[PDB]
Amino acid sequence: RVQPIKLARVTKVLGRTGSQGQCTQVRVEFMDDTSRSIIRNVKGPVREGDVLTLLESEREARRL
Amino acid sequence: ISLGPQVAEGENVFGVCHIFASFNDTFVHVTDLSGKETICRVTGGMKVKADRDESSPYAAMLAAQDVAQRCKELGITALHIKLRATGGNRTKTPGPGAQSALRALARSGMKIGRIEDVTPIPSDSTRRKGGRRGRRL
Amino acid sequence: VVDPFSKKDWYDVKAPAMFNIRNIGKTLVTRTQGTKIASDGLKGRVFEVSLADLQNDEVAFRKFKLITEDVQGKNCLTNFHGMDLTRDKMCSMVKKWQTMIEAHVDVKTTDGYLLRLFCVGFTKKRNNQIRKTSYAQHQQVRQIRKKMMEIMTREVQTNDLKEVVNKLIPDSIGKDIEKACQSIYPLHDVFVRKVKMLKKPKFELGKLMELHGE
Amino acid sequence: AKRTKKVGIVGKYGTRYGASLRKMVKKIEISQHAKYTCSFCGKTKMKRRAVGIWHCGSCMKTVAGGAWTYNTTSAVTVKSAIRRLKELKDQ
Amino acid sequence: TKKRRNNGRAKKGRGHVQPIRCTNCARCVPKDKAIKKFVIRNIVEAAAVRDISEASVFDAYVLPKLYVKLHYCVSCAIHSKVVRNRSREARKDRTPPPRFRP
Amino acid sequence: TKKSLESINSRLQLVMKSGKYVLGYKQTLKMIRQGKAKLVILANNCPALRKSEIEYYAMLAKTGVHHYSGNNIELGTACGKYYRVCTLAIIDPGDSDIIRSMP
Amino acid sequence: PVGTMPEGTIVCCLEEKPGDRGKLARASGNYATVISHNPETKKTRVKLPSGSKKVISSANRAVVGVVAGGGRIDKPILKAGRAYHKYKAKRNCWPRVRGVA
Amino acid sequence: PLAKDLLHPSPEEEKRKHKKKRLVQSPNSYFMDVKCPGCYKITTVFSHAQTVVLCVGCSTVLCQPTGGKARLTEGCSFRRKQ
RNA sequence: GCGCCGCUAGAGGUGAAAUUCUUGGACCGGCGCAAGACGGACCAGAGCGAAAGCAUUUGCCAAGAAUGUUUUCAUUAAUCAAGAACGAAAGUCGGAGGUUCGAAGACGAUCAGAUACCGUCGUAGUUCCGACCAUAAACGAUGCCGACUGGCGAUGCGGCGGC
Ligand SMILES: [Mg+2]
Ligand SMILES: [Zn+2]
Ligand SMILES: [Zn+2]
Repeated sequence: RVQPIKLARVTKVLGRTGSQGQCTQVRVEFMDDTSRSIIRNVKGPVREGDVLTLLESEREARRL
Repeated sequence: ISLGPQVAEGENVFGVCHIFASFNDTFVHVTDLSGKETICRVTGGMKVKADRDESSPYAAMLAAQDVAQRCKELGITALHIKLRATGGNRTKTPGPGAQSALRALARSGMKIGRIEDVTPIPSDSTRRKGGRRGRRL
Repeated sequence: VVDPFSKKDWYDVKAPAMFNIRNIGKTLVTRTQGTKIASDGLKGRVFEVSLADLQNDEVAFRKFKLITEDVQGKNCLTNFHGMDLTRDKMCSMVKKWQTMIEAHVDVKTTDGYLLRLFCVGFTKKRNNQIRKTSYAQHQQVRQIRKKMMEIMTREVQTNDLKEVVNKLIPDSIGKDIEKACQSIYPLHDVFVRKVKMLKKPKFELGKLMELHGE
Repeated sequence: AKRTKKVGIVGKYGTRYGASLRKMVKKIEISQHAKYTCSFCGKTKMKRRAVGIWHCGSCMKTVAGGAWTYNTTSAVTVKSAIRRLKELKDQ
Repeated sequence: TKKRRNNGRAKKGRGHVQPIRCTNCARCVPKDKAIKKFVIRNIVEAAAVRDISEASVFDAYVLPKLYVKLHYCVSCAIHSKVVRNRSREARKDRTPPPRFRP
Repeated sequence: TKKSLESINSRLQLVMKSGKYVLGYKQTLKMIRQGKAKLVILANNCPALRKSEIEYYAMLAKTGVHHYSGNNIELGTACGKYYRVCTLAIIDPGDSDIIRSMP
Repeated sequence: PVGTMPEGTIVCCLEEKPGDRGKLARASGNYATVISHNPETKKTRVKLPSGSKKVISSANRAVVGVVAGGGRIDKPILKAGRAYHKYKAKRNCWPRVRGVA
Repeated sequence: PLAKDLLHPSPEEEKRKHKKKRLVQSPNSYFMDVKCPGCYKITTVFSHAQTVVLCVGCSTVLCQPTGGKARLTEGCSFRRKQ
């Protein structure tokens, strides 16, 4: 709950998802170590090499 | 003080943690080393009010938060895990409330010992509740 | 209304001195309130714990049961109750195209310790074996099943309870029937799987503290 | 000679009382009149006295077995449990 | 028309086999029709391992497995894509599908 | 209940062919008291004082006792005649090994 | 007594308070099953033939078995005569005239 | 194979068939001479025998009769005759 | 399911949902007992059986294919109207039995209308012993017996020869 809301830079664009192409898939890095990664899904145009912000760090991986 | 056994600083006391990772609900019922003394049986299905979202991963995430904020409260430190499922007659693969009720636990500063699938398994018993042609959606 | 954690006290659990690491853990129990006194509210409890947090080197897929037979203040003494394996190791060694064989025997001791000895075993694929089914014939399986219980009758009946439980930490009964079976058909994964206690002899306080000496 | 096909012992009732009753009674009524074999002298001399009592004709020994027969399944199911409790927990 | 060389089932010299029941829809099938799928899934879902292994109480800890034998009925095998409509001159094979672990 | 009664009876029904044997109580009671009896056979259905004095005489004349696990008419086909028999003594078997049996 | 016998055994003709010399489960083919001893506060419970369990004293002397004469009512009376002698040696209650008539 | 001769083949593929189905039927059996260790009488025991064979002098077992071909107790003074 | 302790307000259940269980404290964890079926993973284009059908150990029997056979008997064989035996499941009948599942039926839903798919409950029945009925997609949709006519790797039970 009480966590510092963290900026995050991406690895490669891993394609569209979300049944309409309205989500992308970016798999950010958490700014401190280069081995801590999680596969995620943001909406909006990417431009690989950006820095996006995570409201919280522990939600879900996209696999059913 | 009245909570917490007298333990050294760099060590840890063990209490097992049963995870009932089923369909329609999940339990993150924690207890002592023996299993007997119920310490905190908090449920994902109590903290969501939608009833589609009782089995949901997000409920089982915060289900692990309330028990970890209670685990460190009494004094129990490191949790062996005794993951289950619906078991026996019914399905045995865990529900949505397995990983989110286990990954959220280790992010919540809490040491883990032996995790183990301890769902019940029959030796050919208990005619299943579907009928011959089964339940049909 | 009242906070029920704070009516309790914490003990500590000690195994018998047959093992290396004695400090098992810390059960908790509420105090004496009228009839429910602070001993029989925890005598006979079962403590599931492995071996790798009870020995120094030993493998972790084997676990013991323990039963707190007496409490001497802070200490909570135990005694042997039974052994079993982890299921995910137990059905890791079950493969396709190799025949499971099994035995189950009731063997008591010289002390009043009726025990039920479960041993499984699986046939072995040799180095150069090109065919796939390394099964067995059934008259091989019958006399192999004769060999497996009849060894662990002699492993248990001839001498006392402590050398039974001192034997099977490095799987010495299991490696023993491993040694005499591969003259008939080869076996490679032999685990004395699960021991079920049935009888408890009269609860004499002696043999208990014999295990809680040095 | 074979005199009749589908009465046997209940030909004595004749044309009375029904047909699902006399098909019920001729199973019992051949049983309670039969000479069972005595398990104590090896002879076929078991004779139904008043109900419950059975009595060996020779060896003179009386057994208080079943009511329309000599070993009701309820007795043997129980007897195979009493001699199991004598070894399970040994009391 | 006859569709298959067998009659759809993997038995020849018998007359009766074990009846089992399906996983999801619980439907009774003979044991030698049903589509098995054995699952050896790493129970921690290995993305979530570098978040527990700091919190593990050892260094070299064998993370366990999970051994669940899904054996679907053939009605729910196709609907959940675990098998596929095949073609009439690529039917005749009993080869298992290739792995592609990475 | 499946494969070990061919020991006691197939040894027994061979003496029925060759060796001398006596059925009944008071044939064997003459044979047990003049020494020529060698191995009495007591069925399961003997009365418990017939069972407990032939065992007493067998202690007196130094012979063996086989308890046949079976009814005294089940020993009828084990002999091979259409009687019942609780007690028999075999006194001179031809070439069998009932002396060399389990007791 | 029903304190010594193990649970699940089959008992006829028992006492309802200790020393009563036989009261329960005494008709033909009936049996009370003892279950669930209480080690301290020594009561047991049983299972009387009406399916009602009853906590009784644990020192009720009882006889182990089942009452002979079982399966008795599994033959119809089948005529009016042999019901008259069934109820001539018991009571005088038998020709029961309906209230409506 | 239109061109096989089946009245004068090799005498070795003649062996590689059944005891029937040959050009002429003839058994795998034979009579084999056996000296038991410690006697003087040569024994003419059948090859695929069925009995516990004794000897003239050696009043002990000569062969173990079994499934296909009888098995002598000692690997003994053994020759195949005629 | 019944006890027995521990603990909290829900648990159950579905696409959602309610009937239903519950602070005379269920659900969960633990120690036990009891009763009933059924014998998972090993289990396969393997075996056995005339066919239905057969899977936890040790067990009193009795049967059989196949192979081994310089054994015996010396056409005793093949299919077979009339007629016989065995025959899943359901059904009937009697007595034990009643755990699970569940025809009927009772509700709760979704529906235009649901006497149906789904959910809780639930009788007869699923279980045994005995006495019946001879019907199945009893399918290999291929009668039994016998011979002859391609191959190739492989399989099971024997037998033979071998690094
Ligand atoms: Mg009236
Ligand atoms: Zn008699
Ligand atoms: Zn399905």
